[PDB]
Amino acid sequence: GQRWELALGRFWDYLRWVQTLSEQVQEELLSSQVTQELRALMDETMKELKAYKSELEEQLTAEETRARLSKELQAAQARLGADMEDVRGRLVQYRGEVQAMLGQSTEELRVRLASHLRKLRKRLLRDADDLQKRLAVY
Amino acid sequence: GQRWELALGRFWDYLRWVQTLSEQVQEELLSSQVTQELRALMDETMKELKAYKSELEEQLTAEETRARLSKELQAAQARLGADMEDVRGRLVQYRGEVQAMLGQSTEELRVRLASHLRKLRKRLLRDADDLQKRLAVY
Amino acid sequence: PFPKPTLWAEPGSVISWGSPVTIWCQGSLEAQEYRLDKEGSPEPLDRKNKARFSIPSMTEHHAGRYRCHYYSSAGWSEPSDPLELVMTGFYNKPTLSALPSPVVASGGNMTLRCGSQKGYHHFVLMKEGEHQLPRTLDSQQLHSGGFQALFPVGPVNPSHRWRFTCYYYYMNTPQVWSHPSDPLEILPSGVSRKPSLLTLQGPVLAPGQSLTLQCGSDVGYDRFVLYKEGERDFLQRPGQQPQAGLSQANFTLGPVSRSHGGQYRCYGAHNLSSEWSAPSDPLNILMAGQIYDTVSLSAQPGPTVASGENVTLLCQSWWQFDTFLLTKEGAAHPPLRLRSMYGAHKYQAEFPMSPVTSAHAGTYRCYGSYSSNPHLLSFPSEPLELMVSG
Amino acid sequence: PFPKPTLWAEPGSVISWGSPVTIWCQGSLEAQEYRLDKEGSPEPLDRKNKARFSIPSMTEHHAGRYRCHYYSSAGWSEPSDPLELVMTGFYNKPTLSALPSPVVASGGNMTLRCGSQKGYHHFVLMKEGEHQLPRTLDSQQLHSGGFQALFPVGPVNPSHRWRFTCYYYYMNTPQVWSHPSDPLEILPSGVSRKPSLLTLQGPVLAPGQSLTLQCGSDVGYDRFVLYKEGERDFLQRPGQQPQAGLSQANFTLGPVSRSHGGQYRCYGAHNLSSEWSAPSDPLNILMAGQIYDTVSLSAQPGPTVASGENVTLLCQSWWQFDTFLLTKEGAAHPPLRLRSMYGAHKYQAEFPMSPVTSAHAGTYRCYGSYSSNPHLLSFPSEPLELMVSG
Repeated sequence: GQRWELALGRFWDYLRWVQTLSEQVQEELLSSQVTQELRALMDETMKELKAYKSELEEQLTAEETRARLSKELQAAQARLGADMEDVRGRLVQYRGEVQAMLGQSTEELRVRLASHLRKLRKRLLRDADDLQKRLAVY
Repeated sequence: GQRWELALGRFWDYLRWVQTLSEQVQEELLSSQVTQELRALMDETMKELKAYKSELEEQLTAEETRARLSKELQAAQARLGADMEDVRGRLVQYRGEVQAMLGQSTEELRVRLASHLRKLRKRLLRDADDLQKRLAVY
Repeated sequence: PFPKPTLWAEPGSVISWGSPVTIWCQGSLEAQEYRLDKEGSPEPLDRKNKARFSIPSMTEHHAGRYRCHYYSSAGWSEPSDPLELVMTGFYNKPTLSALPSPVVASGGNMTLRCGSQKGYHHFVLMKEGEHQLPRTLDSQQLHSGGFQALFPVGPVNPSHRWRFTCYYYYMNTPQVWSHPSDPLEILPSGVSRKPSLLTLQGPVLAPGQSLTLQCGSDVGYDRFVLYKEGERDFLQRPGQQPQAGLSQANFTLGPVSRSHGGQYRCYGAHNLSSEWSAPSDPLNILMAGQIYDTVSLSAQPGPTVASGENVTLLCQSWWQFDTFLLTKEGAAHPPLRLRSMYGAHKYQAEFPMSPVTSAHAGTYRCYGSYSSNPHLLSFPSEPLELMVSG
Repeated sequence: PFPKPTLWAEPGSVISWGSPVTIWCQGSLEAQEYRLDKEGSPEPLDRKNKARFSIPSMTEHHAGRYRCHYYSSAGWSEPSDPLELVMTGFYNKPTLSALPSPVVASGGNMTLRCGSQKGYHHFVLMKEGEHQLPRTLDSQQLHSGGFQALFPVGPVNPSHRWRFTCYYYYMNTPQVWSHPSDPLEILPSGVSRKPSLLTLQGPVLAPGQSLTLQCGSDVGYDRFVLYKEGERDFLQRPGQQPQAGLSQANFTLGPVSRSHGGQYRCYGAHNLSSEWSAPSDPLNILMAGQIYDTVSLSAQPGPTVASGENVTLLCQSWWQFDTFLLTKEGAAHPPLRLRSMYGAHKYQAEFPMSPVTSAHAGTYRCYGSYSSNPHLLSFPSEPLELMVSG
C-alpha cells in the first residue's frame, strides 16, 4: 500500500501546515489555493487506493465471505474520501466567513477553525488505520 | 508611604520589562543600561523610605518597645535593599556569562536567568509587604 | 378517484419533547375508516370526514413521516401527502450568530452562522413568525464536518422583525432535532436622522464607575437601541419625553469592567417603526487600569512656565505601547491619542502645547494602550500640574 | 614567650559527613596539658610535645574553627592559629560547567560557573590536586541571590591536569558545606599537529544506526579525546597502533538519536602529555528523521536526460526550512547544503547539475533543516533516479 499511503502522507503534512494558521496560510486560505491543493492531493490518494485494491484483487486465490470483505473495503474507502472532503469544505466555509466578515479574520474565528481541523484530523487517522487493517485482512 | 511605594512600583515594572527578556532587553542587558537604571530606581526607593521613616518618627507620641520597633523597621529596610542589590548582581552576572560565552546567549542561559529573576521577585514582594506592615505598626 | 385525503397536525409539525400533539386527516363525506400509516412502521398510529389521532407525549418514536388514507364503500383512497412530525427537544442547543453585525442596512444581505461543538449535525434555520419550510443546509450542502452552517439571510426589508432560531439533526434520525438556539433579532438600519449618544461619566473610566450612556433624538423616536461593536445582542430602552419632541433614553450599563470598553452606536425607532434610524456617532469608552504596564508624563520645558513659551508634554514608557493618550482633569472631550515613537530606550509621544496660554493650565495625566484592544488603557500616570504665568 | 603551638588535622580540614578525623597540636617539649578550644563553644574538644584529639564521627556540631594552647610550668602559651574543620557531606550537590568549552587554549583564560537551584548559597571552587585555600566567591562577592558563582580560571598551563569540584555553604554555618559537585577536567589545547576524525557510517544518519567515529594520527599520539561542541564532558579512548606510527581510536557512539547530532572535533595526546594537539577538522553528524515536516525532490528537465543538457534538481517544501540538503546514494562526501528561497508558495533550493555527465547518474534524496539545530534533518525525500544517456 506504499503508493496510496505516500499520497495520504502528503495530504496529512499539507494539512498540518494549514493547522499552524500562520500569516502565509491565512492569506492563502482566502484565495482558494490551499483548498485546490488539498483537492489534488486527495484525488491522488483515492486513485492510488483504487489501483491498489484492483491489483490486490488479482492476487486473491468463500464467495459470501469475499463479498463481505469487498463491501467492507469499499465502506472504508468511502469514509476516507468523506473525511478529506469534510476538511476541504471546512476550509471553504472559513473563506466564506472571513468574507461575510468583510475580510476580517478574528482570533476567535481562527481558534474555532483550528479546533474543528484537529477534530477532522483524528477521524481521518482512525479511518485510515481501519482501511489499512482491512487491506491487510483482504 | 505613597512616595517610597511609588518608587518601588517603578522598580518593579522595569523589572517585569526585563523579565520578558525580549530582543530589546537582551541587547540592553549586555550594555549596562538596564543595571544602572535599576540602581537609580532603587536608590530613590531607599532615600524616600528613609525620609518617610524620619517623618513618621516625628509623629510618634515604652522606650524599650519603641527601640525594638525601630530595630525591626531598620531590619526590614535592609532586607529590601539587599533584595534589589541581588537582582542587579544577577543581571551583571548574566552579562559576564554571555561575555565568557564569547558573546553568545543560549536559550538555556536565558531560561535560567528568568527562573532566578522570578525567585528574586517573590522575595522582594514578601519583604516589601513586611516593611509596609511594620511601618503601619510604627 | 376520490379526493386524496389531507393531513395536518395541531398545534404544529415541530413539537417539543413531551408536549402533546394531535394529527388530523380529512377525507370524503361517506368515508368508512381512516388509517394513518408511518414511513418505516407498518403499525397505524393510534386508531365522518374528520378523523383525529392523538399522541399524549411526543417521544423519539413518534417522530417521522406520516401518511393518511381513508376506506370508502368503493375501495381505498390515494395515500396522503407526508407530514413530518418533528421532536425538537433533544440535543443540546447550538449557537446562532450574525456576520458581520446584528445591525444590517435596509435591503441589505448578511450571513447567519449556526454552530455546535460536536460534528455530524445538519442545521436548520427557522425564522420566527414566518410559516416556511425548515431551511436546511442540505440545499447548499457542503462536506465540512457538521460543526457549522452558514445561512445567507437577505434582502432584510424593514416591513417586519427578523428573528431567527436554529436547530440541528443527525442524518440517521432526520425528524429528531436539538434544543432551539437563543433567538437573534436583526435590525434594519435606514436613512432616518441619527440620534446622539452622550456619556455622562467622563472620557476615561476607571473600574467601579457607573457608566450611563444617554441616547437622545429631536425627531421624536420612541424606542432606542445601544450596540457595542462586536457583540451578538443589543440593549433596548423606550424613549421618554422630558420635553415635547425631545426623546431620551438612559442606558445604565452599571459598574464598569473589561467588557464595557468599546465603541457604542445608538439607533432610534418607533413602536410601529420596524426599521431603525441611521447610526449615531460612535462613543468610544476607554477603560483605565486594564494594563499593569506603566507610563510616565513629563513636561519640557517644565511644570512651571510663562505664557508664550513652548511646552511639550512627553508621555513615555519602556513598554512598546502602540499609542499614548492624554487627559486633562476637568476636560470632557475625548483624550488626545497619538502614536508611539521609539526614542532613547523609551517609546514616547510628544503632546505639543505651544504657544502656551492661560487656558493650558491644569492637571494632566497620560495613558497608554495597545492596538489589540484600543479601549483597554493603562493606569494613569502621576499627575502633572502645568502652571502658566502671565 | 614559648613557641606558639601548631594545629593540623589528618587526613584533612575538609572531612565528609560521618568520616573520622583527628586533630593534632604541637607545643613545647616540657608541656604539661594541651587544651583545644572552639570558637563559639567554651567546652574543649575531647581531651609531651604531641597531643591528639579524635572525633569518631564528623557531625555538624564539630564543624568550626579550633584553636590550641598548651600549659607550661611557667604559664599558658599563645593560642594557636585557627583551623577550620569543615563537614562537606550535607547539602545537595551543585552544578559545575565551563564557559565557553571544556577545551581551552594553552595559556588561555576561562570561566567556570558553579550553580544551584535554590538561593542563599556561597560557592567554593576546589582544584583537585592542589593544596590551596578554598576559593570563595566572597573575594569577588556580588549581590546576586546565591544561585550561581562565576569563577575565573586561568592561565591554563599544560604542566598538569586541571580538575575542579564545587561546594556551597549557607552564611550562618560557614563550615558546613554541600556535596561535592561532579568533577570537571579542563583540556589545554596547543599547537601540535592535528589528528583526523573520520566517520565510518555515511553522511546522514538515520535513527538506529551504530555511529563509530574513528580518530587517527600519524604523529603517534597515545590517547584521544572526542568532544561534541556544546557538551560539558568528553570521551577518552587510548590510541592503539595498527601500524608503527599510525595511532587510531574508534569512538563507538552506538545507536543514534537526537543527542548524537552535532559537531565533533578530536584531540590527541600522550600518557605523559598533559597538553593536547590542535583540534581536528569538524565532523558534522547529520541526523535524519527528526523533523516530521516534509521535503520533495524534482528534476528539471526530467529524471531522464541526455549527456550535455542542463539538469537542475529542485528540493521544495511548503514549510519554511532554512536550508535544503542533497545526498546521492553511494557518495561519501557531506551533503550539498544550500539556503531556501521562497518561490511559488513553496520554499526551494535549486541544485544545478549542468552540463550533466555520465557521473551525475544515480539515486538522489533531499532533506531539509532549520538553523535552530542544523544537524537535525527531516525524513528523506522520495528517491529520484537521474538517468543520463550518451
